[PDB]
Amino acid sequence: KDEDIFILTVQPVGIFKGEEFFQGNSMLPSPTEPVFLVEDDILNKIFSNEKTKIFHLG
Amino acid sequence: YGLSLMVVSQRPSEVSDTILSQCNNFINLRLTNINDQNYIKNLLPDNSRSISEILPTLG
Repeated sequence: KDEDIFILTVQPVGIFKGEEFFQGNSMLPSPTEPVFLVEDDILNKIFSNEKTKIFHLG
Repeated sequence: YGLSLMVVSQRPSEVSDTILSQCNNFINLRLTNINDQNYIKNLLPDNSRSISEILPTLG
């Protein structure tokens, strides 16, 4: 009541090392670390495979 | 008589329980079907039940 608190429960699914994606868990960001929104290019780099086996399901 | 088993399967809930219950050692890779994980947990020795929760996470 004194202040407004906004808390999100969030699950880890994978890690970026650099310009690439690794899938896994058991990885812990230290507290106070910043949280951002995902850009669309970062999202569409994932869910995309080599052009020889791409199926655009929608 | 000189025979033993090293059963391999994707669906432990489908392999008959009369043979899987005879396995004394286990080599457990990643499991993602809850119905199979519950079976493999219940079949495991008691001491390994605590450490067995890694199966969905192993990669």
